[PDB]
Amino acid sequence: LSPYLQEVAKRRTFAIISHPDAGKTTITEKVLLFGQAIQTAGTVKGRGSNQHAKSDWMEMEKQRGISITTSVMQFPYHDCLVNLLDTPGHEDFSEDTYRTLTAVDCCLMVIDAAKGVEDRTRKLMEVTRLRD
Amino acid sequence: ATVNQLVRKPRARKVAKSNVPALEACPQKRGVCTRVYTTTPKKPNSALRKVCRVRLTNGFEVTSYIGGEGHNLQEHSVILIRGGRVKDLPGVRYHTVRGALDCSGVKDRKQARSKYGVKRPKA
Amino acid sequence: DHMLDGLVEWAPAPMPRQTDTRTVEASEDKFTGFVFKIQANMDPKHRDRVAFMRVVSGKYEKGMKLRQVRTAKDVVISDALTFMAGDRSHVEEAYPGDILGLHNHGTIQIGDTFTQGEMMKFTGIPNFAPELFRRIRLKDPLKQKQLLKGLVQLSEEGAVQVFRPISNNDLIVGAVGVLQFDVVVARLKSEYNVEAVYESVNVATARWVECADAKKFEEFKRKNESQLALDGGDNLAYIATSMVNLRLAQERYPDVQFHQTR
Amino acid sequence: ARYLGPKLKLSRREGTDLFLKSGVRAIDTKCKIEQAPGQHGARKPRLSDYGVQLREKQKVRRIYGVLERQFRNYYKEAARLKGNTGENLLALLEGRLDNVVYRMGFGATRAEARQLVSHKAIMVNGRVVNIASYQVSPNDVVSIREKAKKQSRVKAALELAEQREKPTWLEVDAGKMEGTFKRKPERSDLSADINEHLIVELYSK
Amino acid sequence: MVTIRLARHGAKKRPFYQVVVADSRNARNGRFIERVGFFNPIASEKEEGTRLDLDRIAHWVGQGATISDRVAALIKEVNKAA
Amino acid sequence: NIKSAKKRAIQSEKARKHNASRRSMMRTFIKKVYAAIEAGDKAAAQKAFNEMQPIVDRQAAKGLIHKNKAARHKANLTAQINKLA
RNA sequence: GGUAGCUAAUACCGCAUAACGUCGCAAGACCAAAGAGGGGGACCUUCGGGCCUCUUGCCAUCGGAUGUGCCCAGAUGGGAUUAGCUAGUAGGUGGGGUAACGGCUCACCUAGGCGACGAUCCCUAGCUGGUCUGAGAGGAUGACCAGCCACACUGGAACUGAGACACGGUCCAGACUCCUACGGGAGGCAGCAGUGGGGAAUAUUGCACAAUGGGCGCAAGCCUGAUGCAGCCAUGCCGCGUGUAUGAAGAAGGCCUUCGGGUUGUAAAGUACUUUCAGCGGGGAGGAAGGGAGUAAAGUUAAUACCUUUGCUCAUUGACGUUACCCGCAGAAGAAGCACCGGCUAACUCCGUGCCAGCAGCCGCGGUAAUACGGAGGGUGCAAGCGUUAAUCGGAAUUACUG
Repeated sequence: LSPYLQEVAKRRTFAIISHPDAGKTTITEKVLLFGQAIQTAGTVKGRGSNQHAKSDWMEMEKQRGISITTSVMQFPYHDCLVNLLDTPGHEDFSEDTYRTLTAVDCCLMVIDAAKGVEDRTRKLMEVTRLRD
Repeated sequence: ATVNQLVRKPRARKVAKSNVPALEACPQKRGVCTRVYTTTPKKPNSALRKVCRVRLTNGFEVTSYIGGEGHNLQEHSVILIRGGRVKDLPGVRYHTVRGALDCSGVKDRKQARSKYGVKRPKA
Repeated sequence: DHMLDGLVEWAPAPMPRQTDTRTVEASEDKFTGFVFKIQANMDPKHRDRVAFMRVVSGKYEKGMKLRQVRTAKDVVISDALTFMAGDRSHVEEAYPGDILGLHNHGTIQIGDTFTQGEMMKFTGIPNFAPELFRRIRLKDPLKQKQLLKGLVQLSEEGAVQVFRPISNNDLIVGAVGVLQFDVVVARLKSEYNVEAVYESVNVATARWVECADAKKFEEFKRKNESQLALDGGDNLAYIATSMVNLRLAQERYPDVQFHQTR
Repeated sequence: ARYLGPKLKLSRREGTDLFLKSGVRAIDTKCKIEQAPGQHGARKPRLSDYGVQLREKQKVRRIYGVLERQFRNYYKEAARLKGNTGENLLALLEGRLDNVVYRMGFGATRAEARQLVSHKAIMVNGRVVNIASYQVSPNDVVSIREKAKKQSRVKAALELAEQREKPTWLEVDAGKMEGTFKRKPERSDLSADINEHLIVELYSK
Repeated sequence: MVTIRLARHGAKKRPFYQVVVADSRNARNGRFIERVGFFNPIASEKEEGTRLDLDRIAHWVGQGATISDRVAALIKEVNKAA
Repeated sequence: NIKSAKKRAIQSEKARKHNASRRSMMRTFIKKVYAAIEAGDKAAAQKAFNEMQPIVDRQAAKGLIHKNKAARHKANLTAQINKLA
């Protein structure tokens, strides 16, 4: 329990994947208020929940349409220090997501319960089993 | 004439006038190129000289010659003008550099390619 | 919050990454990161690029000296980013499992392994090849760098990559999947006030970017040069019309790949 | 930064022998010399006051292997130098180490007298001289590199050498391979088809 | 504080200082009063290597003037009267 | 501005205040001697002048009314005080 | 940050003490300051250290040197399609002021003061050393380097201090921008590197204080994008190399020919030969002087202590650095282009072409056999460059003082 192996063991670095328009980016914004990084919160496209609070979709065009490339996050939850990724949904668009998986030790898949399992959901599991 | 006179109203030099005043008296200039026309030269000669009216960067708009047989230029484009007049077409006091910015060098030219901008074709 | 409780409770501490040398334990000391991404760098006052590194083992500390295994050149670190949510932050010192940012100047690529000395490279990282189309020919009737500069700055990133033939103009871009739109959009966001549109271009390949022994290459860089291109990063590439004209090209032979390398 | 091509093609334009293809059989000929420096050599070049003035130096350069960008300065040099700038330019042109080499027969042509002064195979009062442009003062003694002394070449050179006009301001040897710069060449002990003024003028315009 | 020091008037790698009386504050090669010798850190075992108007240096020290510590290493590495 | 020597600011303020009064005492005293003149009290004049004579010399040696400045004050004072009294 | 309270010093402040000082003709007035270290025999006293002492430090008066003020004259752009300009304006007197003279300020008083040798007013502009050009007289210019000046977001102001009206200080106003829990806050790269912007176009978010020099410090030492190196770019000036020899009635090929041949052409081949410079390998100057540890010096002193000094002993100090340089290894291997050929201007033809296409610095080329167009052959001139455009002086005795 030296100050080194302690810092190491209390860390946890993960993905967040799914099929386009599932909930990545939203569940992420919410994970951020459970980490005291965002004192309020928002939505997406800065939409239905008002206030110029969208957010944390880096870029710009993202806020015009809907999501582009992996934003990365570090915050403290409970006894841990989480490193959070935000993987883009779209066939042509990424790439990147795949390379991003290379930085995660584990992974969380969001599923639209109104849609079930969609196309890039199935394709993402294949990519996942590559690294068990 | 007289010293006293020269002493008084002293001799005054007569400044020179740059035949090419598309400002700054600088190497060359970038220009938007307003139109791409062709005209006829003075009495002795008779061709269909190619020219373009270019909106320089400094605001002056000016007509320039397109040296070489054929060019890619048209409507918009963005040539870069040089200097040297075109004693055959008056008003044409500038030459657009070939193979610079939006301008394509003369296709196939093999002699004195430094001008007309072209690269050594398979030595 | 449950799924988070579940996250904290069950999910792995930093894991071992494989290399062509050994199983690299997270527990080890001696810093060992590996990049993995050079994010779509806008970015508020710089080209930055800031390569995103994973940190497999060892503790990073601000003034430490590291070794870029690939280029085999030892590099001292000072400005090493810590990303507080899509936002640069200064800067601290890191432990395995975190994500660190650097500063790409044609020195970093994708899968560039950094150690404290151990010459070895992480067997991971995908890096696949683009399809194509394009010819951004720009409204804004030029400039010309900002467009190009924009393109030779979105290209040391992993998504796309440009292609500029030996005719100065004729700019080709290729080509993640088909979202050639972020390009247009980053052509009037990020830090370039260009506009830009498209066309169709007689290019199937992709291409594939070659080099090996001398003289022979200079005979190659000549014969099929028509036809030959050069990239942002100052090398190399061909650009073909179809598959048959791709095969015959390589078939000129026998000098090297294939090569994509992003 | 040297010729590197049809060297006779040159001496044919100068209508004289520039000591180029010296080697074995000295005293040129055998190549068409004269009647065809090109594709119209047959012609009668009724040249201008310019011609018989540029061709003069265009010669002097070649009769030494020196170039323009540099020749000029030699002239500029001679100019500052008191006395007939004409003979002076010569004094400096002859004073070239690449020249003192060849001139002391330590090498066939003034061309073959370079590949070595260049490839460190000579020297002065010590220090091996790498630049085929060193300016040899008085007394300054050379000496083929004690190293690659007498080799499958330089030997065959000294042969025709000492059987040539033979200088007057150098005290060469033979097996000891190491001449000396006894004194700076006066005007009387050197010349031929070479005019001073005729060149000292071209640089006055 | 009129300190006698050296200015680097050499050339890439081959320096060539110069002892000079100058108002302590000025730049290295900045304004000064009067060159008073030099210093050649090359020379190579031959004839020269340094020169100093020793009987002038004293005139300054006389009106109070601190000497560099690298300037002092010269005032003696070359003796005083022998 | 984030530069350690900013304590040179608060360090100055201190002396600014200090001097201010010192100096403010300086004149206020000199004045009393002028008041006597615009009145004609040669007695109170030489008086205020003496209770100032040293008070001016002091803040001088301290360094606020530096050298000469001192002389002048007493000088053109001792001159007017008798010139018409 | 706010209020209360305690605490030290070379912080601050009296008193004392005073000349060679300030005020005053003189008599006499009145002015100052800090201590802190390394030691060390007496004696040792309230044995804290008093004291002896060297060592740095403080006060005061007069000086040295440097640095800065300030004043006068001459000179230092263009414009009269700028001819009149000025009231603190010009001088006086007298208070105040300044470090100092001074309209600096104020009061009073004379009424002046500058100007066609060009004031005033516009436009432009950092000045000199010098730089480029020229035979020179001159013309042009003032990047790099050094002297002087000025500014440091815009405008204004003072404070502190020897010195600032203060690039990385402060106060105010202005414009802009950044943080905020919304009440209030913060900042200015014309320091280095860097991004945006503009442009025909101008460099790496590098290394080290090792050397020279600066600030503090008794010293060691700390700080130092000053400096010294490095990284990028043929932008340039000076080098240098891409091979040196030898070689036939003179290859094939190309190109011209009245076909008899000429020419690229010794050019290539072939034959010998050298390997600088690169690439690979080794060995390795100089930029280092110094400081840091001990022994001695009528060195002073009460002292072999402590301090300095000078010899001497050992250990040791560089970024550049896989240095500069030197020796092999291999092998001509790895390294030539650009402009030009009617004339000025060195340098020729064929073909195509047809006043079309196009050339052009000026004259001037092209309407069928064009050395001036495009290509080919050939030739000419420059060479890591060559050309073009741009700009300056020259030629321009084409503002002519020389002329």
